[PDB]
Amino acid sequence: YNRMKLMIVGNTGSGKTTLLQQLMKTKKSDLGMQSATVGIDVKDWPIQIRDKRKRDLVLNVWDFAGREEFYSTHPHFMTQRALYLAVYDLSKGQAEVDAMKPWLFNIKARASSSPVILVGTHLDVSDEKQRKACMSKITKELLNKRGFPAIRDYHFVNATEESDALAKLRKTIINESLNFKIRDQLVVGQLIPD
Ligand SMILES: Nc1nc2c(ncn2[C@@H]2O[C@H](COP(=O)(O)OP(=O)(O)O)[C@@H](O)[C@H]2O)c(=O)[nH]1
Repeated sequence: YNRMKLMIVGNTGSGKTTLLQQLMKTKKSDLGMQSATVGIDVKDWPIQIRDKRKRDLVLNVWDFAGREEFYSTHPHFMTQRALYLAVYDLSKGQAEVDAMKPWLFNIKARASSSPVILVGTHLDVSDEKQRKACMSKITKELLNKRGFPAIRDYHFVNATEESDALAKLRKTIINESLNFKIRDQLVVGQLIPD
């Protein structure tokens, strides 16, 4: 079972599908313009982990928008068994990123031991000063008294076309999805009889 279980903290307009279509990418005259909504779904995406076996690990993340539509049930999907992704753009990185605190705390309430990584999508939405304005605020409020740890990492991406920033996104995923284990867990990709 070479699959990682995950959940997203973000909302419509951040750009998660924008990133994904250039990760979990297809052919010509298929993928197009992006939109957003709220409901419950999930997406399966391979991670290029090893130089001799790149195709061996896959992410499976639950997709929903950070609205009361999911938030009211969100506390019941919480577990150390899930890894978390956070997706905001580079304007939101300063202005709205903050929106996930009530979600992060539901995660915390069960386990804050599992990592969360924040990606700043739509890098080009903001200028260098604003991008730094986001970064320089986010990375200062990360750790606290009540048990919420600092984010494990962060990355900024231009997501609408083929992109090296997505390659960097992937590199980040490769490391965290490889380095993180829940106790000395059997690697999920092992002979585990369901
Ligand atoms: N052109 C452009 N659109 C973006 C970008 N990032 C975010 N958006 C928009 O944000 C929306 C995607 O929202 P999403 O994060 O996937 O929310 P979800 O429906 O809850 O998963 C789409 O309308 C995208 O066009 C970007 O890189 N540039």
